[PDB]
Amino acid sequence: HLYPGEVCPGMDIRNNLTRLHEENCSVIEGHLQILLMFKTRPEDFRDLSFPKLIMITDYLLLFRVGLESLKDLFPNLTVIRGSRLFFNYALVIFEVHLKELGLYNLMNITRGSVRIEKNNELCYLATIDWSRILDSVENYIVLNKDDNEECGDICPGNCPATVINGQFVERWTHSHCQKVCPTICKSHGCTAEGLCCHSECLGNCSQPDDCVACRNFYLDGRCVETCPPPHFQDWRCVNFSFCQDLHHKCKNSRRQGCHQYVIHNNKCIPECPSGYTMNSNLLCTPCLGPCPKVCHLLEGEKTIDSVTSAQELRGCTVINGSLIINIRGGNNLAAELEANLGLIEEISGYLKIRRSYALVSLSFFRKLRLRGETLEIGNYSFYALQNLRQWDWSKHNLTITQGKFFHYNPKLCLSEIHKMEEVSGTKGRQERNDIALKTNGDQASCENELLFSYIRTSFDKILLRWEPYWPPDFDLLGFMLFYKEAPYQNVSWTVVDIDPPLRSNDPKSQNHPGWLMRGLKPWTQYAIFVKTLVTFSDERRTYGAKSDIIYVQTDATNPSVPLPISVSNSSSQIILKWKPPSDPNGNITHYLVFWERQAEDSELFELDYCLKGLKELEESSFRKTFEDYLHNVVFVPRRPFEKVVNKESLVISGLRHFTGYRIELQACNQDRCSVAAYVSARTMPEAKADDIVGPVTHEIFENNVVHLMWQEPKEPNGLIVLYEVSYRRYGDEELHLCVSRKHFALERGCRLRGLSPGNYSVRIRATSLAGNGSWTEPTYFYVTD
Amino acid sequence: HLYPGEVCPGMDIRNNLTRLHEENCSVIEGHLQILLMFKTRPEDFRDLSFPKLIMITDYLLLFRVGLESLKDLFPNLTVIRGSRLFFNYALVIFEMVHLKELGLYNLMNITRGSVRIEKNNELCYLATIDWSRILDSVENYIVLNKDDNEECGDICPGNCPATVINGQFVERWTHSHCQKVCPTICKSHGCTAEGLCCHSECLGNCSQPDDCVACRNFYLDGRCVETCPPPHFQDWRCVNFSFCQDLHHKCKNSRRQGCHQYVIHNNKCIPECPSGYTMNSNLLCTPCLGPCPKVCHLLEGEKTIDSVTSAQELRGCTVINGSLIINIRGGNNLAAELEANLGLIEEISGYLKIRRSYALVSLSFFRKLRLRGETLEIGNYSFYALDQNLRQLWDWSKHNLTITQGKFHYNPKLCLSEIHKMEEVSGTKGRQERNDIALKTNGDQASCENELLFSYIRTSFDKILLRWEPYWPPDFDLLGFMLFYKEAPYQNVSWTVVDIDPPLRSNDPKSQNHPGWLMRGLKPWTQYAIFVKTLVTFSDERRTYGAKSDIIYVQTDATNPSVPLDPISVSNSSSQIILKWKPPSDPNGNITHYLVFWERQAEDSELFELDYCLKGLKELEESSFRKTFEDYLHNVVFVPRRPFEKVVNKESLVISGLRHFTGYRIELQACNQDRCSVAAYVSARTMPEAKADDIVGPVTHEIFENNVVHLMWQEPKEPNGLIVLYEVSYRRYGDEELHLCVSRKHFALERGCRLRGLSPGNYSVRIRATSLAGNGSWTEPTYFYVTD
Amino acid sequence: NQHLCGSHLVEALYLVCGERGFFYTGIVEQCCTSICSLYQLENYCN
Amino acid sequence: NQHLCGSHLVEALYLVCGERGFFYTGIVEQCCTSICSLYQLENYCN
Amino acid sequence: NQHLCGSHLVEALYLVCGERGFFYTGIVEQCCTSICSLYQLENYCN
Amino acid sequence: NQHLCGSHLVEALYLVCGERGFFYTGIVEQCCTSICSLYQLENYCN
Repeated sequence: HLYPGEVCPGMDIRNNLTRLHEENCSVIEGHLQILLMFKTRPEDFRDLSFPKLIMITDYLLLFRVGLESLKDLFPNLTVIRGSRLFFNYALVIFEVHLKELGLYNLMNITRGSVRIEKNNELCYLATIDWSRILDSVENYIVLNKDDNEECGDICPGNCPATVINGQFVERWTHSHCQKVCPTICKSHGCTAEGLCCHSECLGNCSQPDDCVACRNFYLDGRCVETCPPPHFQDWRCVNFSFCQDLHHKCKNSRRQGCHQYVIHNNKCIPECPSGYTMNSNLLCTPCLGPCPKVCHLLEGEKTIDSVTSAQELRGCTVINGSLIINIRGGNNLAAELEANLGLIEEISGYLKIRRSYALVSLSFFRKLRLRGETLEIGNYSFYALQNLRQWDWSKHNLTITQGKFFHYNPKLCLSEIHKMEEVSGTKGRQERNDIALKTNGDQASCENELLFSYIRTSFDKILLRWEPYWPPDFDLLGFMLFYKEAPYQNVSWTVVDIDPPLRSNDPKSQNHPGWLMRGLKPWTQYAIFVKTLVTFSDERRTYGAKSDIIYVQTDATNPSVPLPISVSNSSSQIILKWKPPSDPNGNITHYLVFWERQAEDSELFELDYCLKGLKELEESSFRKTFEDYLHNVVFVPRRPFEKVVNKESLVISGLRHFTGYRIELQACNQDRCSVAAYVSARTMPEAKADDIVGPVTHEIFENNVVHLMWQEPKEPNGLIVLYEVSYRRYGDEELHLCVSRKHFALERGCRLRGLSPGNYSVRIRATSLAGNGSWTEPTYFYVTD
Repeated sequence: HLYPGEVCPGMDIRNNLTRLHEENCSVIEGHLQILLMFKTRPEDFRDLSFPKLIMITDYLLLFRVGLESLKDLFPNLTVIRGSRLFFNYALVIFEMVHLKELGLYNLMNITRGSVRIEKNNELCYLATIDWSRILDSVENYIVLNKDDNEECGDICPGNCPATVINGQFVERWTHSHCQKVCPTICKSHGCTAEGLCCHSECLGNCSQPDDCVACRNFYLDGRCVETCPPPHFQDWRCVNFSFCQDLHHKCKNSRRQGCHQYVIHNNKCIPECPSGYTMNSNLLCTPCLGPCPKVCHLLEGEKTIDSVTSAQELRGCTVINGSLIINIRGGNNLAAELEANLGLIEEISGYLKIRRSYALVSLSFFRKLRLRGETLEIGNYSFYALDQNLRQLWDWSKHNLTITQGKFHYNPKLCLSEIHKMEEVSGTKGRQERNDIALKTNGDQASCENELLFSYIRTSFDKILLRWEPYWPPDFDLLGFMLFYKEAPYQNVSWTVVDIDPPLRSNDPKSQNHPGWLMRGLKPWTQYAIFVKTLVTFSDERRTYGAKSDIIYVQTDATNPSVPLDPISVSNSSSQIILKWKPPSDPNGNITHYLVFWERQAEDSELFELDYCLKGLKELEESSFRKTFEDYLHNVVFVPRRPFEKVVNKESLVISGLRHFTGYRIELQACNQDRCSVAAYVSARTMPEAKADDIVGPVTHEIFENNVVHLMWQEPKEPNGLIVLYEVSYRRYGDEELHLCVSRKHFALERGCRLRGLSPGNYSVRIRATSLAGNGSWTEPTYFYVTD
Repeated sequence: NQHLCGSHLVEALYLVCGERGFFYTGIVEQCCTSICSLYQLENYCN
Repeated sequence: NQHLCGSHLVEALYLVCGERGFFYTGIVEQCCTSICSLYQLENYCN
Repeated sequence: NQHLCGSHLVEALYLVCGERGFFYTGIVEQCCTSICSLYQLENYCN
Repeated sequence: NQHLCGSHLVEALYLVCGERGFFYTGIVEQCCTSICSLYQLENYCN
């Protein structure tokens, strides 16, 4: 069987190693608190092992255990279901002696997170990938020994590797690593062959397509989506008899903490919610009238600091006491609060919000509608005492009965506060203490006035003109502008402040403020928004004006030079190659290319080388103060070319075999090109012209002087530099004469003098700029003894 | 006479050019408001002139006048006394659209007040005036004029004097006149064209030296005096008792509003006797026979003390019958005037409020404010502090300030300790709420921690080690220690900022770890100032300041200095030289001595013999999260039941006893410990001597049979070694001159100078030596003959 | 409009009364921080 | 001292009662934000 | 900053007065000397 | 920053352990790799 043991409800190991040993429990049905093991050493904690615990429902908590590793304590634990979290997490290992985590069977943490911290002897934790393990990738792990780089890298082997933060790194023991399953397998798991496990399984399967753990429910001896027997703890099903037996037993046992289980929706849930009634088959039926919840609290006050505190009020509709929201975590944590508290209706006590950084809005109170039975100090039934930004005011009715605080809310605007004051029904019964006096909307003013008239763009300059708006009293310090590149309008901006133009006494003949942001990149797009600054009047607060963010794109110009080589594929055929330029300055319409031929070396054609061997507000306000004093006093009342597009290569044919060729390349983005780009090459020649035309004939004079007769080829890239002549006596070695154009001119052909008497045969070979060609037919000559 | 006219009490020109013309008035006795001249052009305002107004007491005000310049309206105005200011100033020329220039080439001194020319869109030539010799208070708010945009070119008469402003020596206000600078010893008395100081009691200018156009203190009659000895009017002159009593009787007979029934006190015809004396039959103010208050009633029991003119409304007052609000919105602190005007107050019967008081740094000018709550601010409050530079509040001492009834926001520079002490001494203990106490930012940059912090100090030429005792907050909240240190050349205290986390906590206070830091890479010999601070988490109901350390000054140890820069050596005599250099780039400590060497360099060996004779909150929510968690854990898991020499302070020396032309080498070391720098080198070439340049011994001649001539002389080897060559000259009888360039090589070939191939005749030949220095003296001629 | 604030009053008062200019033997608190009326504005110019 | 705040409580509780460790079926608000006493501290360790 | 001179202004004036034209009988001492707003660089075209 | 290596630290250890002496049988991989506090650079002298 896949479940060789029963439940082990609510284990908690504390003080000495005494107790514990309570074995074979594959499922826990509760949490696991092994902590305060103040006196042990790895000798005391090396042989003890519980290899057959596979399923932990709520969380596993360890706090200051002389323990080397958990790889022997829990070698085959796979999933922490995390239905009931500790603070916000399901795996909290906090604060001395250790070797490594182990736990090479753990696969999935359904709901929760991991919070390993302050373990002064812990490393090998950054070498684990949580993407395939944790539902929520946003896992607070700090203040461990791996932070100071005192622990060298060790991995078994050989082991897989993933990419974290753009770095492809291997993924937690000295003998085991992560068991990566295919993405199509999801949480079902995989075998050694990569076969996906059956869908209802969870983490691992003994055999493919049939399970160590169940994804949704267990039933009996298998994994199912939902039990069809006529639900317990969101993970399994039991018969009605067991549920009613527990219900009767715990009320018979009088044990504190039990919930008298009542069947509802074929689930053995603790109690019927607000809307149904408990019971003779104990099926929760809808109430014959209003049935509230009224979840009483400790002294009528509770702190909603995290998920574990919110779960204390799940299903509640009425709070018999007060509530304070004190979330002090970096992660926003918005979804869980909506589920846990969204079903609330009214707070009979007072409400308070303090240091709720994670909150951005306050919408999770989706049904909070109505009391002032209890008041904060100073007789207040509400409170707000650095990231709050948005209730959504609509037909959604929120009114207070009695009571009357908005302080230190930098991201909260004044308009929403005033609208809340109005809709609350507090009109005519509020004082200035109730209204906000501390910084509200310091960076989130959100001016209620809108601001553009004339837009003109250029490749380096952009002109924007917008309608002039004056405050009620002609206070306006000026306009500061923000604009930055927006490649895809997916919106850090530049900051320039401009004083307003001179005031015009006639509104018709006003001067529209304008600006030029010069020196901008051509073809680039940007996002612009502008703002207004006014002097602060405490009793006459004025927001100013705002302009919507707009996106414009610069005009294009000439591109840059492409960044070029040419390689020949055939004797008369060459293939061009180059890379795109550094900056296109706009999508390149076409790459204009030319081809050109370059002459050879004229000197080498004939020459012989045959030799061998507040700062400004007070300044402006002082100016407004004076003019008021003045008026109050002095006014007493009564070459061939081609275009390439989207290709970094080309082929040119019909060229000489070895003569160098020149290519001129232009990059153009309008059909406007760049400056010239040039490149040359030298193709592989042909040996047809390297061979001397016509065989060699011989003539003999009286003085044993030999003259040879052949024709000069002038095809191989022009004049031939020289010839090579070979001759050998009968039965002797070989002799050579290096014949150049100069010697050919002197002797009107190759001539041999001073040779020893005997019989010879002489051959002639041409040598062009390419090299030495084929040899000619031999001819003979004789020298008299 | 120096005063050819009478007073012109309280002139005010308004609307059209009508009125005015009210001439010869040298003194004004009041202010001068010429304003709202909406329709004029320079044609209407060119010929009119009042050249004999010399003395203005309170202030001159011009506001929106078609007027070119004041040089014709007031050509001879010298001093504005400024006893009664307009807002804070005595010369306010505002928004007068049309103008050419200020003029007023006679104005000398503004006693008390300032100048506030502004918003004249056609004004320039104002930055070319020096106010140091003109204005008592150099701190003259002038902005928003045409000269700001540089649309007006520089024009000065001529020729005219020039002073230094902002480190720039610039000329000092018309096209024909400029500032009349007097010697500093003359003070405000003035000077004549010869520079002679005017008589002391004069003011500004004097008709003749040492006897005045205006009087410094008082006028008396036809002269200037320190104080009238006749048995004082408006702080500037004296009159007989008859005139003062005549005014006193007349104004109460005339029933004219604004008069003060003048009563004689201390030989002064002051308006009224102050709090302590009684008015009266010779009307001399005698001390009261009992308590006599002032109780200066105000408009609807509320007044705004915004500037000097508002404060002067309550001078001499001891009791304020209404409320007071302090609303100074000016950059300048303006502390002295408030002490004089309001320091004699005793208690405010109404409420008190302070709002937007930038200029205030402390609140000590209420030197006798001791006691009411008869009127209250909204919310039933008899005190207020609303909104950024207040730093001290009262100086708490035996000085008693207590309130009767009634009950602090936006005070970044006000500490909490002073606020709490004020709350305690006020007698408000046990009758205050949190609204009364400060909830807004107080002491944001001025926390002034009530705890003191150094243990071990170690210094090095580039590193300094500081160690200070560890202080932990009540709950072991401490984010860490951030340090500030910057150079303090004279400890006359912008600092560098480095934040350090605290060391690990020790369970035993005896075995704690003292936090320490090393600021590395510091300049040697330099001194710095250091102060360190502590940062704690903010608890609203448990505010903790942290700890503070006093600023300390240390100076780095010295090292080797740099190479002395630009050394040159110039010889004063043939055997004497004078070296020169200027100090190195960085001394790295006061230089103890400049070590110098001298050395000789050899000549060119090749030139000695070779012949060349050829010619032609982000982290708080991070840390507070970790304190929150551990609280949750414990609350859950703990269930209850070469010769050398040293030069000092001199960039020169003399070296003698050297060769006349041989080059010499100098090695210079700069040292700051008696530890020197690397070598500094320099050479020179002194002027030679011609004694060795002359050939020793005269020239003799010998003649052979083949007309070959041999000359006999001795070789000098003294001039810097071997002589390079000789010069030989010979001339036939009655003919031109001929020369032979004899070198060492030719001398070796012919064993002396020899002449061959010369034409027959009679000759005389002379020989001259030519050393490396040059050609020396010639020798005695000798003759030779060639046979025909 | 009629929100004569700051330098508007000086430029607009001669479009109200200039025959006798302005009476001499406040204004900002009632026609600069709020809206003034022709019933009350002409008093300030006699 | 006796201001057992934060990690001080865990390191000091075994210097108070370790014979039976700590009772199981708050602490910060009364011995971490203030001064605890030996009369009330030993209860938290049974 | 955004200060420029010469060619930069001669094709910058095209942005505001490209089709307007320019007066002909020094812009260097009027506009190159500092930052230029529209009112200063448009003086030659109107 | 204040990061250095080699001779800088070989003369810096004199500041805290000049007269203490140093152990002899790598400081480069322990101290030159990053910013060094007193506890790390004093390990070789104690």
